[PDB]
Amino acid sequence: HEAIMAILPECNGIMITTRDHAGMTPSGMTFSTLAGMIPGFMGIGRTYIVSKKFISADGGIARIVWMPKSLKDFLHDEFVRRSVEEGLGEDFIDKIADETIGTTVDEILPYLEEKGHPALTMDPI
Amino acid sequence: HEAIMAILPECNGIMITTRDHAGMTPSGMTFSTLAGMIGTPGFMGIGRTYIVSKKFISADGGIARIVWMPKSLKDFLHDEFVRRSVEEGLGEDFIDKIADETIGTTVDEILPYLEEKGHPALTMDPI
Repeated sequence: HEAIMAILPECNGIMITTRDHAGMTPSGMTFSTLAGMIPGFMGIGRTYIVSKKFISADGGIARIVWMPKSLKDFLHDEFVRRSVEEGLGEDFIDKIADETIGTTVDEILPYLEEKGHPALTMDPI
Repeated sequence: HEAIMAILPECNGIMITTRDHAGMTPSGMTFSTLAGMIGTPGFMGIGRTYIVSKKFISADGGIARIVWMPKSLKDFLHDEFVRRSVEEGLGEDFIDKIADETIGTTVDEILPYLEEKGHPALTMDPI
């Protein structure tokens, strides 16, 4: 798998990481530890994130609270368009934390709270 | 439940936290968040004195798996826990090889401490 999603229940959202990102993630694990493990975790294609159908019952992209920065750049223009389609705004992608904000829940929560990230007040995940 | 255990795959070990401890834990969750979930695999609600029983997760290696607990749980269990350490071949000072919130509340913060101290979970078989 190219990418792995993990639920972050404290953020009411998900994180995603990729095979090329060697860094720690807010799940407490690297892509590699996540890959070894695979229930709240799922292997996916990178392009699945910007598909119409992406975790729709959970609110789709509005649930995403962290991705590596290189995943943001890869998806950038599609992701901005989808944000606009879903009513989230062109700048939703900057509401999503990444490794420049931090790699742990402790470090990203305040950012997410400060940016008003919609996951924080959506139905529980 | 008095306490919740959670697996920390990256440390090859478990953490435990308690009903009364408000802080973030290296699972990326607080106790209430953890409680809300197990009302899940890799999480288990337990009594605190289970930790010092003879059978404490024996197939997983018992107390040797624990890499993080809050300082207040260490104080509550201290004498019992030190005695069990000695019985398990881990030394009286095992308890100080375990991280707590003075060392960090995240995997990133505790890993180098556990590595510096030679915490045995890191070299045991996979959890």
